[PDB]
Amino acid sequence: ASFNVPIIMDNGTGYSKLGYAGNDAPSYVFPTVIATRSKRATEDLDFFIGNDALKKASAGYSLDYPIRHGQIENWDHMERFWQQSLFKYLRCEPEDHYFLLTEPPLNPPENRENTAEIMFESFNCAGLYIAVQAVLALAASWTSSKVTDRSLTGTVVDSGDGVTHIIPVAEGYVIGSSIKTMPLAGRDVTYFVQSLLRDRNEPDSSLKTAERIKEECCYVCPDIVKEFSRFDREPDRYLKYASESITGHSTTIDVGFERFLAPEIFFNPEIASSDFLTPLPELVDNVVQSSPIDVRKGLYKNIVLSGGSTLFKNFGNRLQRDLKRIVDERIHRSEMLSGAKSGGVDVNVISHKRQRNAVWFGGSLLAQTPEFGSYCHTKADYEEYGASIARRYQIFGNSL
Amino acid sequence: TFRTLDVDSITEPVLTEQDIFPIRNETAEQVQAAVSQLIPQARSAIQTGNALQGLKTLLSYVPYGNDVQEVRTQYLNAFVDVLSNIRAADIPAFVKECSTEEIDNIVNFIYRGLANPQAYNSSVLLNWHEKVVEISGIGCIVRVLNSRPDL
Amino acid sequence: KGYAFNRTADFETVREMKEKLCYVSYDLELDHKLSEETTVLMRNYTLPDGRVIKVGSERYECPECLFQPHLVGSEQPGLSEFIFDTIQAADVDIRKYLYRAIVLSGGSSMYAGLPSRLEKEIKQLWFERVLHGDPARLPNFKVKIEDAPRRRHAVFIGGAVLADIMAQNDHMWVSKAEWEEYGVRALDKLGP
Amino acid sequence: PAYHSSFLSLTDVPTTGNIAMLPLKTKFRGPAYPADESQMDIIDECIGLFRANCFFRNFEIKGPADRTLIYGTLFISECLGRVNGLNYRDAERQLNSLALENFSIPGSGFPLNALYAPPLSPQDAEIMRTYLTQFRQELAYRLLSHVYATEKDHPSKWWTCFSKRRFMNKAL
Amino acid sequence: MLSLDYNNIFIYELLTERFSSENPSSIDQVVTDFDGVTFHISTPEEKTKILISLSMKCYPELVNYGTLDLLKQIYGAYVHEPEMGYNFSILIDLQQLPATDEEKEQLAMSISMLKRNVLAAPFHRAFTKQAELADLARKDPENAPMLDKQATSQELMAIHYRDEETIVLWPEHDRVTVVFSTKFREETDRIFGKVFLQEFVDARRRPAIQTAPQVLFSYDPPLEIRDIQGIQKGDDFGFVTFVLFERHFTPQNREDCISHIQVFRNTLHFHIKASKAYMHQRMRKRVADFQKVLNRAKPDVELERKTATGRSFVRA
Amino acid sequence: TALVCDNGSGLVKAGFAGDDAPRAVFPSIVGRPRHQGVMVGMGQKDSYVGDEAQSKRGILTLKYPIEHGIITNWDDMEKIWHHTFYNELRVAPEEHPTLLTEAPLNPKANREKMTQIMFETFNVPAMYVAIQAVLSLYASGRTTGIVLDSGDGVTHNVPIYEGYALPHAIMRLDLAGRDLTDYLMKILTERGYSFVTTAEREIVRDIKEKLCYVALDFENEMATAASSSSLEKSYELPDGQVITIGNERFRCPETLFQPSFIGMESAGIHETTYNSIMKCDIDIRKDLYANNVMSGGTTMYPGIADRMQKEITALAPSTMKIKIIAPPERKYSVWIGGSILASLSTFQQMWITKQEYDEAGPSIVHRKCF
Amino acid sequence: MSNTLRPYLNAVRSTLTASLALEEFSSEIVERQSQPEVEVGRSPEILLKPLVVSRNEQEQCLIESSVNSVRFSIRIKQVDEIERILVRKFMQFLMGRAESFFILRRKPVQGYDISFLITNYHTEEMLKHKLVDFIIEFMEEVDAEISEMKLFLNGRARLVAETYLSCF
Ligand SMILES: Nc1ncnc2c1ncn2[C@@H]1O[C@H](COP(=O)(O)OP(=O)(O)O)[C@@H](O)[C@H]1O
Ligand SMILES: Nc1ncnc2c1ncn2[C@@H]1O[C@H](COP(=O)(O)OP(=O)(O)O)[C@@H](O)[C@H]1O
Ligand SMILES: [Mg+2]
Ligand SMILES: [Mg+2]
Repeated sequence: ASFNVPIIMDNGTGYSKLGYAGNDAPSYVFPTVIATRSKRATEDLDFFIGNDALKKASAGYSLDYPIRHGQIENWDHMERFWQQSLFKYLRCEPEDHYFLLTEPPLNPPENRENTAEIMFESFNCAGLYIAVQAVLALAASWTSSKVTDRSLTGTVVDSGDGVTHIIPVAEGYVIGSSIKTMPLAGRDVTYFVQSLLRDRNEPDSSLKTAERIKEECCYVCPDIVKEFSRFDREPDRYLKYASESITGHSTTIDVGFERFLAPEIFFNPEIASSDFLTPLPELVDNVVQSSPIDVRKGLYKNIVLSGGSTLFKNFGNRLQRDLKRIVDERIHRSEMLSGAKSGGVDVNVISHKRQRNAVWFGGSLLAQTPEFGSYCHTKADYEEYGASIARRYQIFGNSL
Repeated sequence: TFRTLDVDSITEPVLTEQDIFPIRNETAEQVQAAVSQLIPQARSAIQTGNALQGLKTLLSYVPYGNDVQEVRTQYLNAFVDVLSNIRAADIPAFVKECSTEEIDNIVNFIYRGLANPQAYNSSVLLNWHEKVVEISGIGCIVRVLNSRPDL
Repeated sequence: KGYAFNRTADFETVREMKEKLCYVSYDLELDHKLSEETTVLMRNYTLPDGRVIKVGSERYECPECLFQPHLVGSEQPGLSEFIFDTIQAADVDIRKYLYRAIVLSGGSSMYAGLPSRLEKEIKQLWFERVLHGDPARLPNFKVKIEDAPRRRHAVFIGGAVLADIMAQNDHMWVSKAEWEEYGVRALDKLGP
Repeated sequence: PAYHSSFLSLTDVPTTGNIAMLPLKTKFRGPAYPADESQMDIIDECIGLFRANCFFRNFEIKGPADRTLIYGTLFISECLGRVNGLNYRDAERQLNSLALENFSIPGSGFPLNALYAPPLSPQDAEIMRTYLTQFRQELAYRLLSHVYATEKDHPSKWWTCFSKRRFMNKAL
Repeated sequence: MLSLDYNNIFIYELLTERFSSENPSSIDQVVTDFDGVTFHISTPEEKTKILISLSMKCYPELVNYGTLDLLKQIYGAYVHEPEMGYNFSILIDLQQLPATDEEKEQLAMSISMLKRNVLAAPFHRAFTKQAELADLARKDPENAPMLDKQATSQELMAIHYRDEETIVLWPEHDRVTVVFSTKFREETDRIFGKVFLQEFVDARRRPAIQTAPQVLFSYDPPLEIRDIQGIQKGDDFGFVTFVLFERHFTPQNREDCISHIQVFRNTLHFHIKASKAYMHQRMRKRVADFQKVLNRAKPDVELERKTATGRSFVRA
Repeated sequence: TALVCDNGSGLVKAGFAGDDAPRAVFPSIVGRPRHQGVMVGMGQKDSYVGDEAQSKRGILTLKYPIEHGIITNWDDMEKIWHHTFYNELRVAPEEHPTLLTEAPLNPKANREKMTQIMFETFNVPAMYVAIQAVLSLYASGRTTGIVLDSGDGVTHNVPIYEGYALPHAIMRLDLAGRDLTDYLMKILTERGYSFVTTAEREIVRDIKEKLCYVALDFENEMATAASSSSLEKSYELPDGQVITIGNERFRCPETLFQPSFIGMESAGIHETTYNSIMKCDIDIRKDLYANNVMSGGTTMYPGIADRMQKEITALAPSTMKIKIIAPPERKYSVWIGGSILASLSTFQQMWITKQEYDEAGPSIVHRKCF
Repeated sequence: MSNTLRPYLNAVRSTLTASLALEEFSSEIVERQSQPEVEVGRSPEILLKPLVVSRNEQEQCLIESSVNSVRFSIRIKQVDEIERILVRKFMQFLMGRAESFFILRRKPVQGYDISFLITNYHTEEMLKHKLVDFIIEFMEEVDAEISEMKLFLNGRARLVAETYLSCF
C-alpha cells in the first residue's frame, strides 16, 4: 500500500464527516446535501455541497439529500458529492490514497457495487475499504488506542439522521444474525417537532428551526403522561425560542410538549410510524437475547451509544433503566421458578466524549493500523473482477 | 466442503449429441476423399465463369462430424469462394430453382461463414442471406437452428 | 430491500408470499448466476394491502436456511447433513434401509426442488465423507427421498390410521378414570 | 405503547352493548352510579390520558372499560374541534349543545361499528343513550376546566393543537 | 466547480475560525493537498499558538531558486524552525494578531496560500530577471539575441515537482516560457487526457482567446529543454508550452498569473475526472430514451387505482 | 391515482386522474345565515358550502372566497377544500396526490398559500399547480394551439407551440362570467326587474346560463330585437312570477366583445386572442390561427364560436384558415386535461412531494410548477 | 441508422425472429422448477445450435437458443480507445437498468459488450415483434449514440480549455 494517510469519509443521511487517518477530529462535518440547477452544457459542473449548498436555495438551486434512510439512492448526486469532497474540500488525489467509506449494516449489494465503480473508475482511488459503520463506533469508545484499553465485546446503538441500528459485536466479530434496525432517527424526530410547531400555527416551522429546537430544547423524560402533567404543575417548562426567517427578520416561537414528546419517538415509535412498533429498550433486548448465550453479559455490560441522535439529555439513562427493567424481570422469572437468587447482570449504557462522530473516529483509528492496506480492495483487484468484488455482504452470513 | 462436488455427472449420465442425431454412415477417409473429388470441380467452375454450376455441384454432398474439421473448413473455404464469385443478379433465379435440402445446405454454410469474418467475407454472405430468406421464407433459418451440431 | 412487515398481521402475509414464491436452489452457484447475471428470478407479489413488492434472490435465499442454518444464526447442521449424521449413526445392518426410504413430511418440506436438493446433497455428502472423493463406488450408493403429494398432512393422515388401529383396543388409551387416580403417572403408558 | 384505562382492573361493572357504565362523578341527570369525589374516575382518566394517547397509531382494547375510554377520547377530539376561538361561557353552551344533540350509538353512522357490539335488546339501546348523553355532557364540562385553566376568554393553545390529532385516524 | 481554488480551503476556514474565536481549542491535523503536498496544523505547546508546517518533495530544488527569501518576505516575523518531517514552518500566536478583521482575513488567506507561495519563487526569479534582460535589450537591440541565447541555458529553472510532471521555465527579454513535461499514468485518464490536451492547444488557435499566452504542444520535447536531466522523448510525456509575454506578468497581473499557471495540470486532471460524471449523465439520459423503445413492447392494460403508499383504492 | 381539483372562481370541479369527467361539481360558495335563528335544534349550522348553500340561499348571505382567480378568503377556501375531500369526493387527502390549478399572472402568494394549506392543513402526500390553459390543451388532443379559457372570474389566452409556451404572449383579462352576471343584473333593472341580494345574483346567473347567447352581428340583432317580438322569451323565478327578456339575451355576452359596456378599457376576447397570436414569433402564427381552443363555462354561449371565428377572420390576413375548436365538453376541458396530465408517467416525477416541501417551505412551488 | 448496417440487421432480425419460437418448459433435472435452459445448459436435447451473425470481425451477434429461452449477445464497433471506454460504461448503465428493460442480462457473456435474455414469459407477456424491433433499433442507433457522446466529450474539453486559458 501507499505511505500516504488514508482518507476517511463517513457519508451519513444528515451529515458527511470527511478527514485523514490519525487526526484529533474530522476536517469537515457538513450536511450530505447537494444544490443542483433545476451554448455548451455545464449544469453538472454548476452544483454545490454541504454548508455551501445550504447558501444556494435563495439562488434557485434545488437541494437534495442523495442518502435517505441510511442508503444512497441517487448515484448521479453521490458521484458529484464525492468528486467535490475529494477535489474541493479534502483537496486530494485519489491515485495516491486509500479510502475508508461507510454504509448501514442492511445496505444492498447494489450499493457497494455502485460505490466501488465510482471510486475505482471515476476517481481511480489506489484502494477502498467499505466499513461496517457502527463496528467503527465500538473502537471510538476506547479510553486510548493501547491494546489494554480495548473492549472487543459490546452492543452498539447507532442513531444518526436517517436510521438507527443496534449491532452486537463480541471478541471483535459482528453477530450479523442479531442486527436490529429501526427506520426512525434524527430526521423523523425533526419532522415530528416541525409537525407540532405547525399544529400550533407557530410563526416559524422551517426544517432548520425544528432541527435547532431538537439540539437545544428537547430531552428524554421518564413517562409522557407524568411529563404532560409536569407542564401543568410548573410554568417555566415552556421555553421561548428566537428564530430568524429565510427573508431576514426576527420571530419568537413558544416551545412546549415537543421538548419531551419528540425524543419519545425512540421509546414509543408508534408515535412516528405505522410500520415500526418495537421501542428501543425492547429492541436492544431482542439483539442480546438472539445473540449467543456466552456473550450476553459482555453485550449488556458495554452498550455503546453512537451518532448525533443519541445525544438527547437523559437518553442513555432512559435506555439503561428501561433495559435494566426488561433484563431483571426476565432474570427474576427464573429466580422465582428455581428458588435461588442469581448473580444478575449489570446493564451499562455508555455515553463518551467521541459519541457525536464515533464512526469517523473509529474509521480513523482502524485506518491508522499497519495492516489496513491488506483489508482494502486494491485497484488491481478491481481491474480483474470489476465492481462484483464489493458485492458480497461482509456483516451477514452468505450462501455459496 | 461437499456442496461443490459434482455427483450428477457420474450418477446420471446425460444424453450425448449422437443420441439425438444418427451416427454418420461413412468413415473419415471416405468423406475426406468424397470432398477432395468435389473441391477441384468447384475451383474449376470459377475459371470457366460458371460459378452457379460450381455451387450446384459442390452442394451435391456435405461433410459433417467432429472428426473432420480440416475437410469441413476446406469445404467452407470452397463454399465462400464460390458464393463470392456468383454475380448478385443471378442469386434470385438460382435460389428459386434449389430444392428445400439444397436451400437448407446453403443457409447452413452461410452461417458457418458468418461465424469466422477474419477468414470469410461477411458482406457477400449477408447478401446471400437476405435473398435466400426473402425467396424461401423464415423456415429455412428454423431448419438451421434445428440442424445437426457437427455441420 | 427496504420493505417492512413488523405488524403481527403481516406475518401471515409473508408466510403466503414464501409459500407461493420460494424454492430450494438445486445448485447454489447456478441460482447465484441466475440471480447476479440475469433478471429471470425477479417476481412481483401483491400484498392484501394492494401494495406490490419485488422479490428475486430471496426466493432461493429464504429456504436455504434449512440447508445452511447459520443464515438464521443456528450452529446446527442443515437438513441433508442432519439426516446423514442420523443415518450414519445407525447400526451397519440398517443404514441401507434408512437411505432407501428418507420420508419427507410437513409443510416446510413443500418448497419446490427440496427433494431434488436433499437427494443430491446426501449423495454428495456420502461422496465426501465415506468415499473421500473416489468416484468408482458412487453409482453403488442408493438413496431414495419419499416425497408424496399429500405429505404436508402425513401426520394427520397417519394419526387417522393409528387412531383406527387402536379404536377397539380401549386399554391402549390413557383413561379419565386412570388419569384421576394416577395423575401424570397415567401418561407413562405412552412409550419410553 | 399507548395508555389503557386503570378501570379495566374493575370487575362486575354494569354494561350496555359492550360499553362499561363506569362509576362517574357528575351533577348532570342520568343512569351513571355516583363515583367518590376524592378519587380519579374515567373522565379524570380520559382527559389526563387524551393528550398522550392521541399521538399513538396502534391500540389493543382490553375490555368494556377501554371501549368507554375510546368513546371519550373520540369525543374530546370533537370538543377540541367545537371549542376554538370561544369565550369559556360560549364554550360551555356550545359543548353542552354538542353533548346533547342527536348522535349515533354503536349498532346504528357509528365509526367503530366493528369493535363495539349493538345494544343487546330494544331497551338496552335506551340505557346506552341515556348513559352516553350523561357521560359526554360531564366530559365536555370537565374538559373546559383544563382548556380555560389560566385564561377565560380564549381557549389555551396548549389544548387547541390536539383539535386535528385524530385518535387512531377515527372520529365520531 | 469550473475552476479550482488556489489556496488550501481547510487552512483558510480553520484560521478564519481561530482568528475570530473567543476560546481556541487545541488541534492536531495532518492535511493532504495536490501534487503529493501535505500540511501539519497543530497547537504543540499552547492552544494559543498554531504551528503550520508544509511537506513537499521538490522543496530542496525550490530553495535553489530563492524560495526561503520569498517565504521570509511573505511570512516575516511568523517564520519558525522546520518541524520534523516537514520542509517549512510558520508559528502564529492568536494573541499577537493584526488589529482589524480585514488584516486578519488576508493573513488567514496568506497562510492558506502557502503551497502556491513556496512554488512561486522560480516564477518571480524568471519575471524579475526578464526585467533585467528587457532593460539590457532596450539599451542595445542587436546584443539582445545573445543575451536571450545565454539566458535560455544559464537562467533556466527545472522543477521535478511530482514524478509524472517536470515544469521547466526560463526568461528571455520579452517573455517567460514555461513547459509542462506532462503525463497521466492512469489509463482512462491518459485516453481522456489526449482529448483534453488536443482541444487545449486548438482552443488557442481560435479568435476569441488570442489575448492568452501562446500555447504549443508535442509528444519530442521543445528544443531548448531536450538536454535537461529527467526530460525523456520516448517516455509517454506530452510537452505543453506556455509563452507568457510581458502583458501576462504586468505588475497588476503577476500573482494571478503565477497562481493560475501552477494549477494548469491540476485543472486538467480535475476536469478529466469531472468529464466522467458528464459522460455518465449523457449515457443515462439515452438509457431513458431506449426505455421508450422497449415500453412499446408492453401491451396496454389499465392498472388498478392505488393511494400514494401503494394501498388499493375503492372509488370511481 | 391522484385527485384533480380545478378550484375555479365560480364552480369547484373535482375528481380522480384517469376519470372521463369530474364527479364533484359544485358552487365555489360559502353561505352564512343573515336572519334570527329562533327554533332550537332544527339541524342548523354556522355556515353552509356548495349545493347546500345554493339550496338554502333564501336565508344566507352567499360569498365566493375566490374573485378574479385569486383567493380573497383563505378560511372559507379551506372550508371549500374540506368539502371537496371529505363531503364531495369522500377521500382522505393524506392518501392522494392533488393536482391543483390557477390562471396565469396570479399573485405569487396565491400559489404559496395554496401549497402551504395543502401540505400543512390537508396533510397531502404530493401536489402540483398547473396553468389552466395548459391543461385545456391536453383535453384538446393538441400540443400546439392558443387556448382562450374564460371561467367565472378571469379570461386568459395562452399560446403554445409544439409544447413550448410563449409566456410574453400570455394575456389575462379580469372579465368573465361574474362580470356578465353583474351586467345582466344592471340591464334587467331597465325592463322592470331588480335583483340585488347575493341570493338573487344566483337567479340571474341561472337566467344567463339558459337565455343568453352571442349574436353573429350585434347591430343587426339589436335592430331585429328593437323591431320584433321574435328574439323575446321568458323565465320563471322561484316565486313563480315570470320574467320576459329580449335584447338583454345578447347584450350581456356582447360585453366579452365590447368590455366598455361594463366601463373597462380593454380589447374584447377576439382582439385579445389576435393580440396574443401577434405577440408570438412569425412562423408559429399560422398554426395558432388553425388551433384557437375555447374553454370554461363563459365559452358555452350559443353562437360564440361562430362569432369568435368571424371576428378573428377580420383581424387576421384573408390568406389563411382560422379554426375555432369549441368541444361540447369545453365546460370541463381544464379538469379533463388535468386528469390526463395527472395520469402520465413522467408527471409522477414532477409532483412537489411532502418531504421536499418540509425541507424547502412554500417557495418550492415557484421553482417546480414552472 | 441503416444503409451500411441494413444487410447485417436484416440477417439479425430474421434469425432472432426464427429463434423466438419459445414455450413453457419445466426442468428435467430439478422438480417443481422451471429455468431458462440456454442459461443453465444441463440438458442438451432442448438446446438449439448457437448461430453467429457478423458484419465484421469487431461487429458480431451470438444467438443461443432453447425450448424456453434465447440468449442474444453482441460485440459493437469500438474503433478507438475513447469508444472502448464510452461503450463499456454505456452498457453498464444500460445493464444496471435491466429490471425495467425485462429482456436484458445484468452481465454480458464473456467477449461480448451487452447481452439479452428473452424467456418464454417475455414472449407470453410482451409483444415479441416489438422485442426484436427494440433489439434491432438498439443495434441501429448505439453507434450514433456513442459517437455523439465523444462529441460531447470534445465539447467539454473545449469548455475547460477556453475557460482556463481566458483568465490570464
Ligand atoms: N445535541 C443533539 N441532541 C439531539 N440530536 C442531535 C444533537 N446534535 C445533533 N443531533 C442530530 O443528530 C443527527 C445527525 O447525526 P449523525 O450521526 O451525524 O447522523 P448521520 O450519520 O446519519 O448523518 C441530526 O438529526 C441532528 O440534528
Ligand atoms: N351554458 C352557459 N352559458 C353561459 N354561461 C355559462 C354556461 N355554463 C356556465 N356558464 C358560466 O360560466 C361560469 C362558470 O364557468 P367555469 O369554467 O366553471 O368557471 P370557473 O372555473 O372559473 O369557476 C359561470 O359564470 C357560469 O354562469
Ligand atoms: Mg449516520
Ligand atoms: Mg375557472
